[PDB]
Amino acid sequence: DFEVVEEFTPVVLATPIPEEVQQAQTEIKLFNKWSFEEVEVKDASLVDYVQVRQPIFVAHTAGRYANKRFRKAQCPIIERLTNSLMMNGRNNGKKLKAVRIIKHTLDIINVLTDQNPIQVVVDAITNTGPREDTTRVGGGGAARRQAVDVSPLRRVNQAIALLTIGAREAAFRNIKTIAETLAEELINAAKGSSTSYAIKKKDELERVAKSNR
Amino acid sequence: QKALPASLVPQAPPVLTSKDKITKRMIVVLAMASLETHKISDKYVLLNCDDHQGLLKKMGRDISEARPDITHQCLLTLLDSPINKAGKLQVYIQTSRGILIEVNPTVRIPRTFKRFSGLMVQLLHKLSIRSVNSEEKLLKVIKNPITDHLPTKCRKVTLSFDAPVIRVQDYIEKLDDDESICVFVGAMARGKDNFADEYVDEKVGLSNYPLSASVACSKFCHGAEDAWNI
Amino acid sequence: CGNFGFIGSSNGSITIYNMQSGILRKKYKLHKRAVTGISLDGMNRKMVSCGLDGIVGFYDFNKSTLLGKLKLDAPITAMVYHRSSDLFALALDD
Amino acid sequence: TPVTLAKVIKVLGRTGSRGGVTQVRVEFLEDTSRTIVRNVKGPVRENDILVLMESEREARRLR
Amino acid sequence: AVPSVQTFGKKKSATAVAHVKAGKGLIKVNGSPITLVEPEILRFKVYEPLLLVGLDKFSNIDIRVRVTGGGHVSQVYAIRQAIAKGLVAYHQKYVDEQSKNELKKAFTSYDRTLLIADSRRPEPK
Amino acid sequence: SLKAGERLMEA
Amino acid sequence: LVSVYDSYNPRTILLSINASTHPTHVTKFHTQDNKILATASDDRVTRLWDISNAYEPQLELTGATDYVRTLSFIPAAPHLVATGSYDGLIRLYDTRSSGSTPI
Amino acid sequence: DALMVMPFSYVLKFLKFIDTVMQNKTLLHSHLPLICKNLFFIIKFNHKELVSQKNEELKLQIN
Amino acid sequence: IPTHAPKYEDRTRSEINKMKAQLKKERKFTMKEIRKDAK
RNA sequence: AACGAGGAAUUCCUAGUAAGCGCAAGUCAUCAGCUUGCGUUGAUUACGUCCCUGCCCUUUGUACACAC
Repeated sequence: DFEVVEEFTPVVLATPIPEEVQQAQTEIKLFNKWSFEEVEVKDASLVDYVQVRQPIFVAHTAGRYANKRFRKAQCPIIERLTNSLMMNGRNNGKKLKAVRIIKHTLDIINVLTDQNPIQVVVDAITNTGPREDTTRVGGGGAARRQAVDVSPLRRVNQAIALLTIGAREAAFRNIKTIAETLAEELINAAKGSSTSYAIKKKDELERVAKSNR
Repeated sequence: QKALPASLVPQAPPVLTSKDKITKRMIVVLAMASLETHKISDKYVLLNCDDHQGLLKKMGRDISEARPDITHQCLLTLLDSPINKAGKLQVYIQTSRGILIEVNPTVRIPRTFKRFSGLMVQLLHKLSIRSVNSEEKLLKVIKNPITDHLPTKCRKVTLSFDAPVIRVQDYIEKLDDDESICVFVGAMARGKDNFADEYVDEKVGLSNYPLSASVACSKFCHGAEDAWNI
Repeated sequence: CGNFGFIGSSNGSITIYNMQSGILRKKYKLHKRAVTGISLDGMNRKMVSCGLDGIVGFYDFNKSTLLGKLKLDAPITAMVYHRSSDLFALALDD
Repeated sequence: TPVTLAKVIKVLGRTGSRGGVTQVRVEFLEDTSRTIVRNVKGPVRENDILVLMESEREARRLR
Repeated sequence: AVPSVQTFGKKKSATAVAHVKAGKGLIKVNGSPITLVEPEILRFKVYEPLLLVGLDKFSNIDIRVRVTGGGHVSQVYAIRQAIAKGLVAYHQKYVDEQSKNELKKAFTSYDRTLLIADSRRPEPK
Repeated sequence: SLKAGERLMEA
Repeated sequence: LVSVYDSYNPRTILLSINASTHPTHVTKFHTQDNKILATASDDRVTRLWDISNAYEPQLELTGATDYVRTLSFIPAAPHLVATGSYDGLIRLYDTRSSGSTPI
Repeated sequence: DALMVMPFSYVLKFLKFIDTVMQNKTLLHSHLPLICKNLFFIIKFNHKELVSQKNEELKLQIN
Repeated sequence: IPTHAPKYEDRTRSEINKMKAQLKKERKFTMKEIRKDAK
């Protein structure tokens, strides 16, 4: 029986602190409600492009992620989703609004689909990444399409854009709100149920590639 | 054995437009239509093939080309086809210049050609028209691309004479459940059928015969109702 | 690295005291008789304890796990380490 | 649909391609010997893996 | 004499002064406990040192900070910076160098911005 | 016309 | 319809599910699963929805007679549902089968 | 660039071509350097795939 | 589906608008001409 | 009577940059129908290629090895 004892005396500050807070310091968790372990990017060719080996408390660690070519890759995933979400016509420059939004979305995620928000988010992004696109031929007079392959960082970017834009246009003219419908989008994509804007557009791209290879 | 819905009174399904992008519907487009407005001095006039020949020559195009009658009868027959009385389709005009005109299924076309031409010129300038209610705009104008303006899960087919004959009833009934249909119809009088190729997934034929555009529209529409139990 | 001073008590315990400020940092409870010797490998990597119960313990010290427990036959009383080659020697009871 | 995984090895150079698409040499990931040339559209560097549908057809210049 | 160490923190144009004394074990960002820095979406971006190093290292001492300048996000980043730098400075002045070096290593493992604010200079082309 | 490498390829 | 939304927050209509058009007299959660929600409506057909899928009845359930207005679950069995129809003749169903008829 | 972008089947064809040249020995001595450079560079680039392949005819011809 | 009909082709307020536009035009013009005179 | 985010064409943009948001000053030219500063909030996507569109260049090593 081997038992280290590094904590001789009870740790009690003279500043009142939340019990949940010391639980956090026992183990880092996102927003305190969700971990990062048992959290796999279930897809190779993505495993090292969606940085989920790094624990973060709030989705706002302001960093140097757009100077070299791929610091954008090294940035964590939830930060990417938050920023692409605040990318809008009158939401430019309200990151606190974006982060509140994503926090509430993940709360809905955990309540409805019991398993784990982050795991579901990763699953959605991987299952929505397109996998073969086309580009208009030069032609020289005859315009058509040529089938080409898509690199992982592009895949992730396309997936994030499709997810958030689908969520927006869904919440666009109804009474629902963007948190609600983005939860719809992520859950639906995690199922891969062909009935979300993301998977639909992905199917269109792949099918046209298949067609006019 | 199985009860009936709490109501069964007749109630019209809501009009379909470009804002709804979910429900399966029929998308008919009139393509390459010969439609533009010129000025003679003092007033603006839409081109027609039969009546504006000195200036048609001055501009340099073809009398055989610049004919919008074709558009008029095609548009009328689509708008008064039974499928619209069932409320399930809407139409898109691809102007020769490139404009998109989305035609809401609530309009009633003026049937005489001069009135129709007045509507087309007024639309080309003001970009919209309102109704008797004037509470929702009837004829809207929208941007490239049509793909950006189409229902998400659809098909891309153009009715070309050279394409093999396939029975519209057969192909529609084979089409999947949430699979909406767009059809790119060449309205242009006579020539080549190689314009929407980048948009389309296949060319399709309905006979070993050549067709008038409106008649082809009528046939394909007919197959659509026959599939959709109307 | 001249920082860490290891005591092996007479009741199976090991205490790791930081030396510059007399503070205590770490504790190890493996053995149960007196602990007849401690060595930390020349690399700060591992640390081996030998104890009168005829038991040696291999510890990872950068981490804080128990790499291994090797129970010999005789009670162990003396132990000397060699860092250049990473091997130690034990003078037994038998 | 049998997907395949390939490893981008070395990004070609001086090749007449189109802006944004690149010729690139890929080595099959579960078969560490076969190599094919394919066209890629996003950004990419060496030594990174990728998903293929058309496990057989080699690639061409795109004028 | 009272063991005493001061440090600084600077985000966009926000100053954060941080005294660190040996005392009763508390943490006060300008006269009100750190649990009530207001943004509430960032309070943990303030805590980050507390948690990442564990508490007793703070149980020993008293940290007082005051902050000015900038705005909300900048002031939160400035406090986290000043807390972390003050902790390492105190532990390298009056307590053992092993704590110093391993604390620095823990921080630079997590995110270096807790230590060296980037003076994010403009760039030519 | 064509580019090098490809030239040798067809030849 | 049924409104399903999280307690203490009247501001969020978390989901609105549209079952058959007749009024729904009975709605309940499961007690062995937490993502399965049961409802019935005057259509005399009781519908189990999975709150992950808002659109299609996860399992329609028939065999009732007239104006179904009660149901309950069996604690031990997470697959057994009893319905109190309004003509008497309590029905007992097992979901893992076809379910068209009660057990 | 050219020898790099050349794909593997064409590598094989190129080897058979060099065989034919050696039989047309006179051209060999007329252009010894260039052939040497081409051959050594191509094999030193496609080296791993070529060794991975299995062909006794290839064995004989490289001999 | 319900259908509708499209639209296509106060004198006091009309003349007010035309005369006010005329006046604004004239005021701009006399500014510019006096200014050129002065320079 | 009008209008529900503003067609067709063309123009600008790569990091504290796009786009938001309020206070302040009025500097011998220019600016009140405004002009310039100072802050706070802070992203998306290339960072590649000469295929197209133009533009440039050079088409003789001369510099001194070893190397083509």
